[PDB]
Formats: sequence, structure tokens, C-alpha cells
Amino acid sequence: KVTTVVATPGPDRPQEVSYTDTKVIGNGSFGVVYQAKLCDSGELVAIKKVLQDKRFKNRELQIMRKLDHCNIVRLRYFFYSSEVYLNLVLDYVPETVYRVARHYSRAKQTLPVIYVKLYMYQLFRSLAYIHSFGICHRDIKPQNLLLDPDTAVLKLCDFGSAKQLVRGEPNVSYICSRYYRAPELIFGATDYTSSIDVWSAGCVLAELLLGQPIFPGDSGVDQLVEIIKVLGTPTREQIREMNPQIKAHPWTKVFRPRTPPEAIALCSRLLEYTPTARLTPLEACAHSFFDELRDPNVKLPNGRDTPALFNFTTQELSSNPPLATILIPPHA
Ligand SMILES: Cc1nc2c(F)cc(-c3nc(N[C@@H]4CCN(S(C)(=O)=O)C[C@H]4O)ncc3F)cc2n1C(C)C
Repeated sequence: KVTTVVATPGPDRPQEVSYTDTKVIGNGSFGVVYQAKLCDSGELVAIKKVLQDKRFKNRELQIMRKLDHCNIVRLRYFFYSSEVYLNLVLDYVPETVYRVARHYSRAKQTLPVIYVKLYMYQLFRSLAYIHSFGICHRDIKPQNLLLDPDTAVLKLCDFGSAKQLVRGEPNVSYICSRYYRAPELIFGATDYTSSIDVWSAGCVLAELLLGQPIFPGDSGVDQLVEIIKVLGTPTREQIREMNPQIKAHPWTKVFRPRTPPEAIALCSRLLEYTPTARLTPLEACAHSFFDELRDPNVKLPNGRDTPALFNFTTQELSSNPPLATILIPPHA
């Protein structure tokens, strides 16, 4: 059974696109996500079908049309169906950081630090890119970090919670997946910045080192109790910057004995109560935890070369251009 639609490439000029072998792979309040095979190339795609009101633009679509980056899933096409549905057609990526982490956790093992470095570095590159446009993802979690098993390339997906943040325009605070939710959001802040994604990235890093979520809250409010158990009660000034008294647990005692000190140091500079005290994504990319990735002899565990990690555009470096001397090593 072949379906033929008139799709606009993600130059607004539609073309006929045919696909087959459709199967449901995902769900949500937005609608359904399918996997399908394009007829000409045989390439696999993910098709996200969203119920769309004909009165007003789709925010996810407008954000996806502006993105062109190696570490973000590419919007190949979009089309309409049926009650109108918007359908986003993206290149299919079979694995995720969530599935990889779960496999290690069930086998009582930790993910090799080379993979933690490769995944986190590519996530920080995708965030430096989207943040350079004022766009905040607002749902950074391991389930939205797609991985190519053979190349170790990471791609950020699901821009359904994303938003261009404009100063003076309030934003919803009950946002982000709970375990990865920044403390200013739990305090009800509506004037938050892109640094909420950096808190989420720090939660993903800590989870990859620990083998389980660092802050496993059982409700939106208990999420703050879980955070407090580790970072201690925030001071009055920390609370002001964001929007059961306990002393902070020492960072070295949070992680396992053989955890690299550079991973702990990076984690401590991401999981800060004060949003402005957190590293920006470009600064996180320049951290000494990623030094091994800038070694000219670095290879993936399967013997292949690592993905292209140094092809930074001017747009990616725009927040701090002098960081290119650390980010692009002389051999590249
Ligand atoms: C809510 C949402 N919006 C999405 C979107 F815009 C694109 C994609 C997407 N997904 C994939 N692959 C995923 C590999 C993992 N599997 S699983 C958990 O093993 O069944 C789900 C599958 O959707 N590939 C490309 C995409 F753009 C996935 C999306 N999702 C969920 C399913 C993560």
C-alpha cells in the first residue's frame, strides 16, 4: 500500500512524495509518530502527525524550517492530511541515549566515558546552535537524543515544546520532562532563559555517570525536594535569581569512586541554582572533560573515526567567537 502526498521541502514549492510500510512508533497529546519508507530512495522516515487548527501557525513547524545542523534531526518535508493534520517528515534515527543508558543500567554497568563525552559534546553543539537563534528546546531528555549506532552521531529531536524566547513575553513554567526540569521552573518562573536547557543537559550528563536519574521526583513539587537533597537548600539570593533545610552533598560523594573528576567539575558548573552561573553550551563544549575529543588520535571503540566535531559555523560560535582557539584544535 503506497501513500502519495504533495509535500513541501523543509523555497515553498511542493512536490509529490510517495511512502509505504507505515507503522506507529510514538504517541502524545499532539497526535501520533509513524515510521515509513520513501518509495524512490527506500530511506526510512519518521512522520509526526499533529492535529492542527487552520486558524494560526504551528510553532514546531516554524522552528523546524529554520534549523540546519548536523546534531539536530532534519525536517525533510511537511504536508497536510484529512479536520486538518500537519505532518512533519524527518530522517529516521533508530537508537536513543535513553535506550543505550537503559541497556547499561540493566546489565549493572556504566556507559564508557568516551561515549558520555561524544554524546554530551554533540548535545552542547546542538544547544549552542538553537540558543544562537533565541530558541529554547524545553524538553531536553535522553528520549529526545537520537543516536546512529555505527557512527555515534547524536541528533536532537522533538521540537514540540520548543519556543523562541522573547524578553517581556511570559512563558509557561510547568514544562520540560520532570527529572530534567530546572529549579526556576518549579518555583513558577515565567521569565526564564535558554539556561533551562543547560540544567536539563547537566541532568542527562549526571544520569550517564550514575546509571540512573540524579533527581527522581515523584511529582512536580517533589522534584525540588530531590534537587535539594543533592545541592542543599538554595540561599535567599539564589531563590531571587530563579524567581526543609538541608546541607549540600559534596559533589565527589554524589558520583561513584572512579568517576572522572573533570566530569564532576563540568556537572557542578551545569547544575547551579542561579541560572546565570551555569555554563553556556559553547563554554561547556570548551570544557576540559571534552579534551580527549580534540586529540588527533581519538577513535570510536569500533575503530572508525569520530563524527565531525570541529566544523563550527560562524552562527554556532557567535556567542563567544574567541572560544574557537580551544574548540577547533590546530590539526583541524
Ligand atoms: C514526541 C516526539 N516527537 C518526535 C519527532 F518530532 C521526531 C522523532 C524521531 N524519532 C526517530 N526515531 C525514534 C527512535 C526511538 N524510537 S523507539 C522509543 O525505539 O520507539 C522512537 C522513534 O521515533 N527518528 C527520527 C525522528 F525525527 C520522534 C519524536 N517523538 C518521540 C517519539 C520521541
